[PDB]
Amino acid sequence: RRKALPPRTEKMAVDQDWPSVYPVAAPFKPSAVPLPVRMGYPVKRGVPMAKEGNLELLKIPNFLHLTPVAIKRHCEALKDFCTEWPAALDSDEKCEKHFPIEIDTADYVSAGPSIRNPKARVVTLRVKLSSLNLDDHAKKKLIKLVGDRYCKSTDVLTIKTDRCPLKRQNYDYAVYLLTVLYHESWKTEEWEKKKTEADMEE
Amino acid sequence: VDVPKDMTKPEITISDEPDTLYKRLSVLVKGHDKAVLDSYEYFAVLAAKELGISIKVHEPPRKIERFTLLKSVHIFKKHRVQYEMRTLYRCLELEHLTGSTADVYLEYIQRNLPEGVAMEVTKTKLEQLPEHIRKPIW
Amino acid sequence: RKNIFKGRRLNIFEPQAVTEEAPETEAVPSLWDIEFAKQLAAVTERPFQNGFEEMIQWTKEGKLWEFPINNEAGFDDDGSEFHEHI
Amino acid sequence: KNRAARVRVSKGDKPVTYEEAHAPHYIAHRKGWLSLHTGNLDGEDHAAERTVEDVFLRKFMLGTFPGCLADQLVLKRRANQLEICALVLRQLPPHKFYFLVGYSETLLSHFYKCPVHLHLQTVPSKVVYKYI
Amino acid sequence: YYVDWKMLRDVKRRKMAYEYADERLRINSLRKNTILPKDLQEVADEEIASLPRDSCPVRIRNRCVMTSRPRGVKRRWRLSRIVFRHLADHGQLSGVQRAMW
Amino acid sequence: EEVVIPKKKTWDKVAILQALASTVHRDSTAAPYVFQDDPYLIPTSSVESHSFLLAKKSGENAAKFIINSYPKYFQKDIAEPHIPCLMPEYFEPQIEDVSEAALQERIKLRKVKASVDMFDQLLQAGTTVSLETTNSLLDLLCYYGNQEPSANYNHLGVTWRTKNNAERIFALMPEKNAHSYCTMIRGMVKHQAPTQALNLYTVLLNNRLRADVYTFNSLIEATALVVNEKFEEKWNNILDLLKQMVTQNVKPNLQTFNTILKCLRRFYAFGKLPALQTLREMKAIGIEPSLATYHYVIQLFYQHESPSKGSSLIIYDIMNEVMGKRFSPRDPDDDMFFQSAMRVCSSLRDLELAYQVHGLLNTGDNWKLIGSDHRRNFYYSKFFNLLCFMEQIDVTLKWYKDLIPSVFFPHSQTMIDLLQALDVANRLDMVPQIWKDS
Ligand SMILES: [Mg+2]
Ligand SMILES: [Mg+2]
Ligand SMILES: [Mg+2]
Repeated sequence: RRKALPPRTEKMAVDQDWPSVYPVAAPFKPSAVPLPVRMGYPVKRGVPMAKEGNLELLKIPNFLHLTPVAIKRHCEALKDFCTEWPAALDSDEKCEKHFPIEIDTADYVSAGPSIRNPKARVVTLRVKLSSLNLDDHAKKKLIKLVGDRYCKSTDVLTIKTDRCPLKRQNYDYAVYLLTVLYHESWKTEEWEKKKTEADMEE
Repeated sequence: VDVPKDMTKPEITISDEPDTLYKRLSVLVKGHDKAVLDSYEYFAVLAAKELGISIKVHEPPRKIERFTLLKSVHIFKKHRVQYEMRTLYRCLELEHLTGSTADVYLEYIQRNLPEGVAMEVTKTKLEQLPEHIRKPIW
Repeated sequence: RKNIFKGRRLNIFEPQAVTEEAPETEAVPSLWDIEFAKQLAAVTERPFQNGFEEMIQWTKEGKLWEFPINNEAGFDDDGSEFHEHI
Repeated sequence: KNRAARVRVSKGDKPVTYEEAHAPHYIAHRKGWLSLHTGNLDGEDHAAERTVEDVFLRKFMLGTFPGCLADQLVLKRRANQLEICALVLRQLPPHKFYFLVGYSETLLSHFYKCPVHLHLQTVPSKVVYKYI
Repeated sequence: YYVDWKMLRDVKRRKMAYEYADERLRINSLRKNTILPKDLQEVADEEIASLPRDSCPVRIRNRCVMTSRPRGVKRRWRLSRIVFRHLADHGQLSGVQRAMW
Repeated sequence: EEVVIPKKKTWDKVAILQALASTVHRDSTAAPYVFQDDPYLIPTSSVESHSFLLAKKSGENAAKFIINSYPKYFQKDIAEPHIPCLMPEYFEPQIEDVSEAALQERIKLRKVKASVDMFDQLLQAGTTVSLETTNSLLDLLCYYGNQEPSANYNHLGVTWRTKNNAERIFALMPEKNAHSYCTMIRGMVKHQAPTQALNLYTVLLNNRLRADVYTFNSLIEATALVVNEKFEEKWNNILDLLKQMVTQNVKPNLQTFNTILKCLRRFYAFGKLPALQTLREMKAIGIEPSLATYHYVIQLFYQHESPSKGSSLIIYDIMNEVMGKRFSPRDPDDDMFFQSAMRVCSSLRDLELAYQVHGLLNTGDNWKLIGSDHRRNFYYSKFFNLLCFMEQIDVTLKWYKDLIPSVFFPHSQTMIDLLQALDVANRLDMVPQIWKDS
């Protein structure tokens, strides 16, 4: 009947480039790996099983396709698709000076036929109040208006939005809250003069 | 000796839209086996160094989930068999990463993700004030 | 010593400077043009020669995800801004 | 006496493979998990759908390749693609193996709406770890 | 065929609940609010009780998807306690191991 | 400001993999990726490759038959985002009512018997039918000859029949436009019935309706095949059609010139000079010749002649012109150029010429135009034999390892040529290894 051909390990060159053999992630093929590798708990007086017909070497997620020789070759080709970070934004303090708004977003990757994660719609917008144009009266009203979202020690304002289904709608809604909270802190309405001496922050 | 001459054909159209600047990018990989995550960190660090990212790697504390089930299929409630699911963590922080460099690094990282792990990315995009706030409107 | 592309030609057809300005692509597709597309593509396509080549064909076909992953891909929610929800 | 997924001692004439020779309490100590996926992590959803799909493949692969299957399957789930690794005996002609590989890849891909990879390793007989 | 007649009844019950899920929610909103007049709430109670019996969320029963055991079912895997051990002891579930500490 | 925001880079979602695909080349010892890497399933000969691969292809058809046979077992969807390429398809008409809208469904689903039966009922019902739909129905019937296409499961002589539905419906047409005549002429020429096509063209001229590009493509082939006159009479008719084409202001496509060169292969001597005239016309018009265009040129000039002085001039000019070019598919016969180019190199025994042919094949994605499996085996058969004696055995062995068995399985005669190279090179120590590889 049909016979078994000798494995290609014998015909493998000594100095051949490994990444050409495994371009993508593939399971451990005993014939395609020149390395004699043994794993499995040995018998009372014996040696661990060979690399042919062994399931223990098949369960493991191999890293033969990410060899350090291949990593340098892979990454260097990707260097075209990049742009440098501006040198003037070296210190983190300067980043706040030139960009006072930071926005946190999350993306989730999981194994399955679906990518829809309801936890990926959250948007966290944090603004340092010292970089805005609030007056003495306007800043005091904004703190009294936003409530617990403002930290008195770090002077940071955190706005978290979850109602919009998409991250782009939440991002547009989050920035909408920031601008309407600022245009409202400057409207000294008539009833504001009815301040009580127990409501004063100082 | 015989090789396909010039088998490379990608295009990178440089448009006029300003690129998106990310203050800091956080990657949190979670898995069941430490050895896979230990090797995956080395792959991520080696690729990050070559691109010039200056990343920092730290290990968040692990958490263990336990639950108890009955042993036999009838009576015998004084004998239990327990089980345990272990999720080990590993976080890779990225700082001062541009939007264009972010896209390639993440997709290269995601495609080589092992089957037994998953990850979450927290991107801290930075930008200037809104037009209404910047432009003086009372 | 004479190049085959240099010499007498047929002067019946004038040299056309430009092609059709407005192609009629938004009309009834002729059956033979569709058959021409099948014949031209079938000869060009070959069985997958490498793992990477199988990924790019799948990615165009939609079998595989578009990395980097965004969990809202393919779901634009009828293209409605946040106002129709608030 | 515990009896979960164990093969009892009967003289020294019954072959046992590596998977069957270890008690269930040796899991994550001497032998790994036959399937790996994200569903059973800490803060991940969609764990029941993966389990039922896993059981179906244990029953489909066992029936598609009658007698020629060596031991349990290994299922790896990366991105949205499903990889199935099997050990198959030298029973059917190679023409039938490629027929079943082509049949399995197309049927499962159109059933679970996800790409399927089917990798086979052929062995002359069942691998024996103890006894015999 | 589902594994048992009881399992078949649950599928019909879940299907009926889904059809009348939104209609029940709208009517149940009137009952659970005290600002509407009491006369309208009494009429709402008549209508909500006139809906088919099977279209009730409380009547939904969580069983095992394999053996349909009415109790002893983990909600995460939707499996009976016996079947869960059968799959976990063979190593067929990822990340599940015998607890030792 | 002291900060300048750099401009973003935009790329397609598949270009990132092609960047990585460039780094990895083909593997010498690896079997083709289509087949399993297991030794028991690795093909051992070129005979096995056709048997193994077609077995897998039958598997896909076998599974798709089950999917289409029982659609209700695959309607469940858990794919997010949706994948329309995995849902089951439908071939039976989704609308069982008698209406024009339902009639179009049967036309687009490659159904002929259902369409013709329904069209007759529509005509008997008295409802009007659009001319374009009538033309579309004719195109489906004309192409298959009022027959069904090739499905999974349910040469000599004129396939066209006088008693055919295509002529019957055409006469019944109340209004006949240019396209209706154009599609009828093409079908007649395709089915080896050019006598009726030429007669219809005369009627087309009387109607003062201009013919499209494809009509003149079929007419040129039709005129030569109808009669068996001499070349001079045929050439006058060929030039006559071209003059008529200019009158209607019709620009020929690439395929118009390719079929002329293919038909001129019969006149292996008298057609040499006229062939060059057509090639120069293609450059003047602007249509860049494809691989198929050069394929017919070299074969026409290549005959069983000892001097081959003309053929050598033909190939040398072409290769310099084609040097450093990446070719896109533009002709159904583009795959036959590489095999035919190697045939010329076999007789000329020019290793340097073959390397230019082989170097062109390895540039970019031009390797996909090699042809079928037997064409690939034949292309490497002639090329490898040239590598034996025309080059030193040290480099011949390197090509032997790379080309075999990764690309093709050697023939028995090819092994003989390798043995001759070893004997001439005064090296018999490799003979035991050759037998092992044999
Ligand atoms: Mg029963
Ligand atoms: Mg009450
Ligand atoms: Mg209850």
